[PDB]
Amino acid sequence: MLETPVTSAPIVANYLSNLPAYRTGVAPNLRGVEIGLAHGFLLAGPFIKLGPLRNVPGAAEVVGCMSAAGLVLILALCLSLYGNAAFQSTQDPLMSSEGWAKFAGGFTVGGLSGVAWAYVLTQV
Amino acid sequence: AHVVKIYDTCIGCTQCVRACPLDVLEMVPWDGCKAAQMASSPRTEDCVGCKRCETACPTDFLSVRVYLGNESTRSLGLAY
Amino acid sequence: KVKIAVDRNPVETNFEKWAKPGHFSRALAKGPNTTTWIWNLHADAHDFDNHTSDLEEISRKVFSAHFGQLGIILIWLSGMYFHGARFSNYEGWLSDPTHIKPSAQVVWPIVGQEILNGDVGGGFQGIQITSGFFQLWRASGITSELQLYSTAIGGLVLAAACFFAGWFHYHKAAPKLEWFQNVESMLNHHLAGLLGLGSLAWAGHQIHVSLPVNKLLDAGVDPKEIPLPHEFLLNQSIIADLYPSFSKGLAPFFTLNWAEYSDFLTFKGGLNPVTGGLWLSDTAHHHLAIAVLFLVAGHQYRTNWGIGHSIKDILESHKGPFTGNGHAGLYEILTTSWHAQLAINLALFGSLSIIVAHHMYAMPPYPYLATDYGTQLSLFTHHMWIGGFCVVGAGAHAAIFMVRDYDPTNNYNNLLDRVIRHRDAIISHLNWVSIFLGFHSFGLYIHNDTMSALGRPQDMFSDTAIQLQPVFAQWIQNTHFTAPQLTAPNALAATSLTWGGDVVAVGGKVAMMPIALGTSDFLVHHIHAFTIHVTVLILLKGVLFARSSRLIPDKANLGFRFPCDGPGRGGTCQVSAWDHVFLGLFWMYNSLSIVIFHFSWKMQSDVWGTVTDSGVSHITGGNFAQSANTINGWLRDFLWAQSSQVIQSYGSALSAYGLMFLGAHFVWAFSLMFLFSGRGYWQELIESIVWAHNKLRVAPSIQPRALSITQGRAVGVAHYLLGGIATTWSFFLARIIAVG
Amino acid sequence: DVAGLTPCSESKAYNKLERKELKTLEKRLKKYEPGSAPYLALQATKERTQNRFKNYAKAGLLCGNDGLPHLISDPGLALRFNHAGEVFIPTFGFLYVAGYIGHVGRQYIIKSKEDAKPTDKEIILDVPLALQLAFQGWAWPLAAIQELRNGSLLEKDENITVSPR
Amino acid sequence: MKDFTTYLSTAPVVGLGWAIFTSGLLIEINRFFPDPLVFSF
Amino acid sequence: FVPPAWAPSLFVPLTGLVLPAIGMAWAFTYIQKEK
Amino acid sequence: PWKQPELDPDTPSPIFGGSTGGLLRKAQVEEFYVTTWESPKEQIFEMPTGGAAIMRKGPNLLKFARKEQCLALTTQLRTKFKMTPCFYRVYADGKVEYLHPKDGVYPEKVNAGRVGVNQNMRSIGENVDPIKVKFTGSQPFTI
Amino acid sequence: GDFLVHHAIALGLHTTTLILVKGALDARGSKLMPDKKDFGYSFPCDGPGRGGTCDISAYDAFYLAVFWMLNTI
Ligand code: CLA
Ligand code: CLA
Ligand code: CLA
Ligand code: CLA
Ligand SMILES: CC1=C(/C=C/C(C)=C/C=C/C(C)=C\C=C\C=C(C)\C=C\C=C(C)\C=C\C2=C(C)CCCC2(C)C)C(C)(C)CCC1
Ligand SMILES: CC1=C(C/C=C(\C)CCC[C@H](C)CCC[C@H](C)CCCC(C)C)C(=O)c2ccccc2C1=O
Ligand code: SF4
Repeated sequence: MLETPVTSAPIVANYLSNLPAYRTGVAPNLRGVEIGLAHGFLLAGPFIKLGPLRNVPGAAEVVGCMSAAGLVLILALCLSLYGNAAFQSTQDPLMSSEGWAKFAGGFTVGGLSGVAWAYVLTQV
Repeated sequence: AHVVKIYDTCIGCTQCVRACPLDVLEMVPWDGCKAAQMASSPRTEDCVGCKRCETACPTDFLSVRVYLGNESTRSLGLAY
Repeated sequence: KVKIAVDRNPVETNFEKWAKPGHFSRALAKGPNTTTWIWNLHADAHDFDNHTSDLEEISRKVFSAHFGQLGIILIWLSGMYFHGARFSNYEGWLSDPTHIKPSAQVVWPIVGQEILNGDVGGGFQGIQITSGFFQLWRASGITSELQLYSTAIGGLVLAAACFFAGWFHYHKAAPKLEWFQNVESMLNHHLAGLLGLGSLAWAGHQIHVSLPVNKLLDAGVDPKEIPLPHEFLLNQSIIADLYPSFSKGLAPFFTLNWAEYSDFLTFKGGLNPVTGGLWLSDTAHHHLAIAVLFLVAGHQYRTNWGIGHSIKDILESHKGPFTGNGHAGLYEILTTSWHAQLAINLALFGSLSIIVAHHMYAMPPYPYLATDYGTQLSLFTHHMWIGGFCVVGAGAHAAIFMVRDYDPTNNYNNLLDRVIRHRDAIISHLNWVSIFLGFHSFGLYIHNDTMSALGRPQDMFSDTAIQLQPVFAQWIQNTHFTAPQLTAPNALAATSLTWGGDVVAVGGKVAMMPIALGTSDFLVHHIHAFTIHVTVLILLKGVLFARSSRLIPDKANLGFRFPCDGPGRGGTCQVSAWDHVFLGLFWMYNSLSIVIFHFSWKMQSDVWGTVTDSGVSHITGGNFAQSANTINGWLRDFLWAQSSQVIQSYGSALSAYGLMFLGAHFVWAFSLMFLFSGRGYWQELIESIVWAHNKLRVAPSIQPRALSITQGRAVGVAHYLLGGIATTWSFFLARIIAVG
Repeated sequence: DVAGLTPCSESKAYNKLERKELKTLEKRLKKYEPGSAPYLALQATKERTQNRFKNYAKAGLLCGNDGLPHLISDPGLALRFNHAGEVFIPTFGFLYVAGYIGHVGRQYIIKSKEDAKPTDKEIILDVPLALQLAFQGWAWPLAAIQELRNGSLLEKDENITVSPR
Repeated sequence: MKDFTTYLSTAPVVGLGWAIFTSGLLIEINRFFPDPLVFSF
Repeated sequence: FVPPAWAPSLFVPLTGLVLPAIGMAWAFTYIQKEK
Repeated sequence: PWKQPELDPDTPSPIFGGSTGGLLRKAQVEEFYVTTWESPKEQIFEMPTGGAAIMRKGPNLLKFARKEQCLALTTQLRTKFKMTPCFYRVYADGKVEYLHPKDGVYPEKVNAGRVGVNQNMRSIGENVDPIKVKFTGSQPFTI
Repeated sequence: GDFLVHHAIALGLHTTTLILVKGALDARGSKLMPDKKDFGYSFPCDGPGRGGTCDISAYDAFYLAVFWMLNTI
């Protein structure tokens, strides 16, 4: 109820409007793909930096990439669990059960694609 | 929700209803007391079990008793 | 407009109310029937807001109580001076301050406690004092015990005068409410007279008395052969020989040629190499400048002569567009509510005490103060704890003001109303900040401990593996080391030795030296910030949710100090603002305990020690760079490596520290039964004891009852704080006296 | 020579402990001139230590393997080895004093209840009455057993406040 | 006088008087009988 | 009889990662199971 | 009272800014409570969900998420200004329930029209032991 | 020293016994709560009324006796 200049800013409003979570202009698969790509690309960062094999060149990036892929898979499993255990009962298709399942599938597809993209960028 | 039970030792002093912060008790006509009033709980589903009515009871032991159990959204005092 | 308003004899000095214990409140006026009355007698004694609804009587009681506390303080100071006059070796300490320990408390040989009178040196036996009173008296020019005797007698006389003044200003001539409400006159007189005039008087004492005595003491002459301060005051030849500018005789002051005063009003920032303290000329010019600034500031507010500033006009004028009524109703709040002023005074007093502790360990403003490691450690810890207690009492009395003296009519769209209106966002953001700080500090410590126990020293957050150096603190240290070089060219050296430079030592013991900052220092500083943030969150949640909340909408009607609202809504135990302060007291204790542990370890490892030809050999050998990064390092290299002096102190003069350590452990453990448990168990136990005494017909007329839940929480937190404080006190003092 | 222990006078560790204490007291004493108050204080401490060590010996006290005296608590065994003055006589004396306290408190509780507002007398003590009961408690066991005999010491279970079952 | 006497007749004041009396008695006994342990006449 | 040498390399990650993960998944579905 | 009043959503809210402890998502998922009163003049009162507001000269309507907040506001208005307000409960589907003045005379009175329910006609302490009522689902105080 | 620590053990055992038998004997009723049988074995309190009634169930007596047992062992 308490409106604030930062919450009601038009720049903030249009920045949150075109986000994949609040766009409401596409299938949940595309939003999940974008979410997985972005979050996997950022999550690969701390893993290629400070892992136990960070002193060993070459293998550090590979180990961090598989750790990021495992974290992405764990997040996808928790997303699927939340979708199955949250929307099991009675206009946005994301809030639906199978819509959230498709969102989770897009999320894991985007996560592995972003992990592979981060591996390519670190190799180059 | 919780269970509010009122016994015949009540003197109809209306202190429990004034101490109630959720409007659970009420005063009904009676003949077993000098004040001709008896406490009732027609809205026990809204009681949270705060035991504020028991503090205001002037009689020895308690003429009104609150027993907790089977908490709900109204009984847990949740605004969410 | 501003004038003295005094009623003549409103209260008669009669002992008829001393016979009745419960008289200030109508609840206790009926007499006692249970034992919880007695505690209620000792709990609502100073609750003057509950005794009467009249602000004038409350203000008169506050004035009288302040006079009584000043009388008590002056009695304590006079007793300290008397103990220094008679049962002390101050004259022996003046001959050789680097070899005779300061002692001012002597015990009576009764049951074997005469072993506590240790060999402090100078042919004296007593307890090694850590108050630093010897260094304060040396900084004040006190030489003989006659001056200490005169100071003690004057302190007793002024204490009696203040005690009679309290009696007079309450019973005989009681000021009215309009007299107390003149905040502009109070501020002007306090800035100009209480602070500025006292600063000028102390500056004049330093110029005319303390500086020549300190200069002659640093010259190495006999203190008995030092001329008396009145000889410096009257005869100008000695003061001209010691300082040629005194030969002018007040000429440069009234001719604006103040540079001629540069010989005895210096700017040589740093430590005196002769004594390891601050330069007395620097302190003289400092107190003179402070006096000038405060006399300037004391002519700011308008009282009776047209010119000046109006506090209400200033507060109402400072209103922005993002705040609505900016500082609108605060003038009426602070002129009618004693508790808001109490919160402000306690917060600023505690913060200033913390500042005093930090800037006193940094610059020792006393001759032969830094050499006495125990005095510096005790003073830092004492001011630290007093500041913490004051800043938690600030939150307590702010919550009391929120419950009692808050009026929604005067606060519609002002700043207090908007703070209440977004208190949930405030508490949520503070909770997130506290959680993030605790994670990225304590989890870092746990990470270091795990990777140490897993045999991965390269995976640790240490000074050798992962360099999380404090680049901002190091940059500030480097900039302040170059402060006399470019930005303050009139200073002879740096303002303190902590920024950098060389090592100043007195008598073979290091007085001050540069302090290096590493990853462990960053970790403990962020830990301290986290603990302060959590305590701030607790006290702010107590203050802002004191009136109402989503859980309890009518918390204001329940009062400030209530135990609970029953087990309803899942349970409302410890929901009051008083319980919030009771919870935050432990967090303040934990924060300040970690702070003083960091101070003691850091100054024992990287500051204190001895100075030989090879270099500076510290007390602990500088293990803080390699041991402070893990919890096990504090467990072993700080708590187990030290505290061996406390446990081996038996049979020596330090054995009282070990006994006090054991008693403090006992009180800390005994507090937990009041912190845990409840009231019904002890009530039924008391019922069984009542049956036992009724069998023998020895049941008291006053019915024994268990302590109240609020009372039990208060007893638990008080015994817990006392036990922890005395444990740290005994451990610190024994360790710093035996090896220091 | 009970419990496999030796008397303090016959023991060697007792004399060794006394010698060590005298040695450290003399080491503390040697740092002060004889014409100083700490010298007289340490001399008085040494004299008190010597007097205490002499009084602990030749008094029946015995120590085992450490020179620290031991106390025998069983009556009869302490009676036939002159160890009754260790704990047996002090426990009787403490029982006498504790009965004095209990009798004085009982007399003040009973004697301040037959008046209006007994809690006022409980909170503001009748000092002459308290002193009179203080000086009248020298025969506490006689009055206690007499109150037991006449039944006024104990209350019946009908007038006693009792918790529900 | 009688009001001050009743103030002195209050429980903390008489407890304080008992405290000084008992403490002084025990301290003087310990001083004039230095460190006894066993009752030996 | 004697387990192979790779048994600590397989059973420990199974009962430390996989088995607790499937247990928490089953428990989470059981907690939020609605009619 | 004689006739149960019907709430009006078009009644003006009291003059107030933004509240942080206001209605949460439960207001659009579960029931929420609405308090109405009749102010003869404009004055400043203190809400239980935040700071202070100003009521309008006329009907005044406020919304809360808890019945305890509604009764706290009701008793504050009755003790401070003798306002006699009344609050309804509105569910997610729009069902309106009359809550505080069930007979319109407030529960402090009697009105000789309320039937006392949940009243045990035996004295407290005369209830049977829990061993007497075992494996039956009936509590000793529920008989 | 063995004698003193044995008496400490006796103190711990007797105190834990005191707490546990006070919880068991006053389980179904007491003067502060005559109807303690109707509230079950593990109930929090009766509220702040009658001076305060927290930790009045026999479960709370057991939970304090756990602390005392831990100290004794
Ligand atoms: C420049 C004049 C002056 C001075 C020096 C003071 C000094 C003081 N005031 Mg005061 N005040 C003044 C004017 C002054 N006041 C005016 C004009 C008003 C009315 C608007 C007040 C209203 C006021 C209140 C309401 C309170 C004080 C209090 C205090 C004390 C603060 C505690 C402290 O710092 O301890 C410093 C202590 C010392 C330095 C020890 C020596 C103290 C000596 C005896 C005081 C001498 C100064 C005195 C004002 C001279 C006039 C009195 C004369 C008739 C004998 C302090 C003694 C507090 C208090 O009650 O404390 C008792 C308090 O609550 N002041
Ligand atoms: C509060 C602080 C303070 C005090 C008390 C003093 C006091 C003194 N200083 Mg110092 N001084 C100070 C601050 C202070 N100064 C500061 C800040 C500086 C700046 C660097 C100096 C720099 C300085 C220098 C360089 C020298 C002094 C000197 C002096 C003396 C000369 C006094 C004088 O002529 O002043 C003016 C004094 C008066 C006008 C007297 C006041 C009026 C009297 C009291 C009226 C009495 C009337 C009364 C009713 C009648 C008597 C009553 C009786 C019959 C019962 C004096 C002892 C000089 C010195 O020691 O040589 C003697 C000297 O060389 N001082
Ligand atoms: C500037 C100083 C100052 C002043 C003037 C006040 C004034 C007041 N406070 Mg505040 N307070 C302060 C500082 C101050 N406080 C600080 C620093 C804290 C934090 C510790 C608090 C915490 C606090 C709370 C939590 C409460 C108050 C309350 C009160 C009121 C009554 C106090 C009372 O009756 O106590 C009477 C005196 C006592 C109860 C004695 C206390 C003794 C303590 C517990 C133990 C002392 C230990 C001692 C150091 C060592 C003993 C060892 C032993 C072996 C002898 C009064 C308005 C109360 C109130 O109702 O406010 C309106 C209240 O609830 N204050
Ligand atoms: C050492 C014991 C301990 C710990 C860990 C905590 C932890 C916490 N308390 Mg505290 N508290 C304690 C004792 C402790 N408390 C005591 C004794 C009291 C009584 C005075 C309180 C009183 C108290 C109050 C009054 C408040 C807290 C708050 C908090 C929270 C602050 C979060 C934070 O900054 O750190 C983050 C948490 C940690 C660093 C925990 C350390 C454990 C590791 C490092 C985390 C990861 C573990 C592991 C890797 C994951 C395992 C996964 C799986 C196997 C389980 C957090 C939950 C505040 C709150 O609610 O939040 C702001 C608050 O208001 N507590
Ligand atoms: C010899 C001896 C011993 C032993 C002992 C014994 C064995 C005992 C027993 C005992 C017993 C077995 C007892 C019983 C009892 C019972 C009862 C039942 C009681 C009662 C009591 C009473 C009742 C009291 C009272 C009182 C009071 C408290 C107060 C007032 C006074 C009077 C006294 C009255 C020993 C070795 C240890 C030590 C040494 C010595
Ligand atoms: C133990 C305990 C009690 C019982 C404690 C009581 C009744 C207080 C007892 C105080 C005593 C009477 C103080 C005086 C003790 C001595 C008799 C005085 C000193 C004697 C020597 C000088 C000889 C509570 O009432 C309680 C309430 C709420 C939370 C926790 C607890 C709690 O833990
Ligand atoms: S009585 Fe005790 S346990 Fe019960 S709500 Fe109050 S504080 Fe909590």
